[PDB]
Amino acid sequence: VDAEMAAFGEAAPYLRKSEKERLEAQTRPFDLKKDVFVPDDKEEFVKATILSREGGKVTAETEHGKTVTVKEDQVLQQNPPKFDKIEDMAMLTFLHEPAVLYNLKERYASWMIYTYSGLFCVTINPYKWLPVYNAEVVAAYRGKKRSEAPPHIFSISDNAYQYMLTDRENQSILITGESGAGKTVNTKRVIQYFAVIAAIGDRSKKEQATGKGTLEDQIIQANPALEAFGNAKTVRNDNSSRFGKFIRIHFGATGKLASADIETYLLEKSRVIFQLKAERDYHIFYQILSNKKPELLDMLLITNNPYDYAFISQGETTVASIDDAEELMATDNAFDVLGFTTEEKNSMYKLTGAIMHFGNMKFKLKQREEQAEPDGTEEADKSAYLMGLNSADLLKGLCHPRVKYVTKGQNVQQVVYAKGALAKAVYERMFNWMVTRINATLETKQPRQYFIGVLDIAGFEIFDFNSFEQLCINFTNEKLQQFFNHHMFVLEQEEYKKEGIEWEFIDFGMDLQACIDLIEKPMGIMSILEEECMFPKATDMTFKAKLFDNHLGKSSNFQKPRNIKGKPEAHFSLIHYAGTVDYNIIGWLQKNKDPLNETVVDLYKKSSLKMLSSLFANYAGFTVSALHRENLNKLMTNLRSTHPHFVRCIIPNETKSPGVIDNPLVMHQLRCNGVLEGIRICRKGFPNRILYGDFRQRYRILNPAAIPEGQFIDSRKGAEKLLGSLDIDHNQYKFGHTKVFFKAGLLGLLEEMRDERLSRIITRIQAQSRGVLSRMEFKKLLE
Amino acid sequence: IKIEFTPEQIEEFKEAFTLFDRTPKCEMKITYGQCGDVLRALGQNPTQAEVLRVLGKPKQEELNSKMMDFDTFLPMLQHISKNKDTGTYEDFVEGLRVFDKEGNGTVMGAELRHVLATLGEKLTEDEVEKLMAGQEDSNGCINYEAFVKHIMAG
Ligand SMILES: Nc1ncnc2c1ncn2[C@@H]1O[C@H](COP(=O)(O)OP(=O)(O)O)[C@@H](O)[C@H]1O
Ligand SMILES: [Mg+2]
Repeated sequence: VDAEMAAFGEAAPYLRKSEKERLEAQTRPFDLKKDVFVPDDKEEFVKATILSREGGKVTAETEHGKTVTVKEDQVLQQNPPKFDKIEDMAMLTFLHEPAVLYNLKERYASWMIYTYSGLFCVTINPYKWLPVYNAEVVAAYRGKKRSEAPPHIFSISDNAYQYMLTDRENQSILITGESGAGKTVNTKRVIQYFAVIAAIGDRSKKEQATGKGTLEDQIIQANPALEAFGNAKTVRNDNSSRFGKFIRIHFGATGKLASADIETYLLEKSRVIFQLKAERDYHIFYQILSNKKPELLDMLLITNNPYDYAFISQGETTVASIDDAEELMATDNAFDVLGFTTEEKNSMYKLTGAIMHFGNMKFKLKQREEQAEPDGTEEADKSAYLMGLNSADLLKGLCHPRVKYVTKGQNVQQVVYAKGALAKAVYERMFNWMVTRINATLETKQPRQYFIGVLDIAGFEIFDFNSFEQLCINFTNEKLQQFFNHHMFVLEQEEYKKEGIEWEFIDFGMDLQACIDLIEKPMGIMSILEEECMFPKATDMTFKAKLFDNHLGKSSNFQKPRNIKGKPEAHFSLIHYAGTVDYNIIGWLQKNKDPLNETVVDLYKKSSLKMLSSLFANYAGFTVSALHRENLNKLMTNLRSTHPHFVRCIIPNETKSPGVIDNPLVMHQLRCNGVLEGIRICRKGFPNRILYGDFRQRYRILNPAAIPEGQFIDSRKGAEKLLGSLDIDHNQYKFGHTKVFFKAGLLGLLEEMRDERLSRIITRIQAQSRGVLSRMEFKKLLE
Repeated sequence: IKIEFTPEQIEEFKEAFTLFDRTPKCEMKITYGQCGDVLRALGQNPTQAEVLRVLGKPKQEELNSKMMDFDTFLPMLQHISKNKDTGTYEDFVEGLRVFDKEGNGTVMGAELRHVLATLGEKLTEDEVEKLMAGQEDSNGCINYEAFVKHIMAG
């Protein structure tokens, strides 16, 4: 451990390797013209050493000793060993797909999980707890700029906080990635960091002030509360967030923690009543059934068996990493810290128990009839009791709903669907209420001045089956990528203006506009879904037909579903920034409308349980896409008032294996998360830029005559002379006030020319050195 | 190839050629291997690649056994003399400057020993030791640019 790393303690090797360790790992033979990257069917890309280049095809020997033949265009250059495990990838000579993949996976192999890539903080999930989040590390990140310490999430947290105080403005930390990538882990670390370092504001107790301890305590206790009702075990993650969240942490004057507010998005309602074979329902159900608080089983009139409840036992019931008993303790504790009353807590538990009994109420067809009737009443009795309703009125309302004096008729499928739709609406309204309630407690007397918004939302991912839910999240990520692209565009435009470079290009955010316009603009995909929802005679085919007639010709980003044997049914395909997605339109009209049995809803409005009547008090019937559009506009307006910071979470493999990287999976994520996108948009400008002084010190060897040896000389003129003299493309560079601006690749050539020259000069030094040895064995022969 | 040396200079090359003739028979014939040492003594500085190029790419046994007369040596000396790209003083200093990590004006002893013996047309461990005759400083610490003056005047 070097002196620069002593402050980091136990964390030091997980953050930066020692100079000794670096030089020893970097000492390997390297030929800038033989050592390359070649494509691979299984590994995406492999390192290789060239042998022959006969007839437009290169023949090379890969790592793993295999001999291959590939097209000349398909070969990519390696970055020299000097560049191994680099901290900021924007500094690499070659910035292509395998250059990014290898730098990240080589750091990961060394248990260094954080890397920069321009503005992005890239993190790969270690599946092992590393000693990098302790108080000793917090202390070592305090007040340091990004370049003053190795990559870490604490650098993002500390700099956002410092920028807020220095630049007097709001900040945002945008954390995306797939399920199991690490968003929750990093969101928690960012929030704990702010609670540890924020100044203390006015702590004097307000009139309607609820909760235990400090605002620091309360902000942190919000996560176990939201996790019980919003988190679930999925194939990808044992503790998957099934909702998107934006937490704005408000700071008064001088970084004084003032208040906090949470906004939730696209909660997976379908999970309440349905589970895939290898998945569980929300944590809360198994937390209650643990029998850690036995008074709860007695209160919800439930057994201790998940298999007795049809809504929660369709897949899995137990999790390896989760102790549900300990988790119920933590959930109940969070509610008390957050100031929820005994009534509020018991009401949430009762409404959760009621949902369980709802899925157990059976229905049968009346003899010689297509009308349903109850097949038992015990489970409906238990439900109505908990929900503060009348058993018979509930069952009558479900079988015989009243519509626009006309009493409708329901079959067994229709009632089963309606009770499930009702169970999901209660659950969603209770979750939204809980977020509203938590927001009421996260308040102090300290006036609000600035905020740091932490956004934790699923990244852009292409699945086998992509429906409405996927279009909603993919649409969100399109807008978010455009926000990254516009930010980078402004930074670049500001740099070229300052250095006086006459570069002209359209905002990099405009590159995502056509897709956004296709989704959100009038007569677009959302506008058509909303329009088709207003007609009761409409079907999935009427909607599909509208999309095709309106966009299958004048909308490029719209196209026919590229259906293939393997992947399920698709109705159309969309051209997003991260690739092409195949959408299936079945049920979108019903999903968007969310129809509820309004005869049962009127019963909910008249309930003796205060919570139930409060949740449906403002219920209206006769959209999801309209609510999503509104919430996204509100988020974007908040983000556009901030200085943003971007965190990219990468899942290394599908087996929760520490230290293992699956190359195609990591590549798919790089193509979808903005990392490669940011390289693309920067490639349009001048990605490489060197100071005149530093260029003169490195590239004078190319033509020392152009920069004559002097005690005093103007470096801009000298660099201008040297580049102009070389057999190079003189349109591949521009002159700035303090720096030379280069197009991508130009520097890869200037270094190739440099090593070709240094090898030629050493050869001439050796040939001149041979001359003095020859003249010394001649001055001895003559004398 | 056209010969451009004066008749008085042809005899000056012929007199130097005789000094290299190790034969007791005095046939005035030198080996393809000692050929370079003649060109170096004649005030020229050719590379080992340029040496093997003019001889029409000789084998390892041809350099020790195969002999050569003065009438066949002269068109080859004409080819080496026409070469002007030997590298300027600035080019030589710039090459060693790359190995000056501190940016003071001095390269460490052991580094220069390794550079000249690994990079380019490698010098023998004895060729390296013989070159560093005038040695280095107390820490060593070899003043490049001053070393360029030493090897271009010797
Ligand atoms: N930085 C990390 N250090 C150690 N383990 C981690 C880290 N990030 C993630 N994990 C592990 O991976 C799991 C999944 O990460 P999580 O934050 O829940 O993912 P996401 O929210 O992206 O679905 C965590 O519960 C933990 O077991
Ligand atoms: Mg999660």
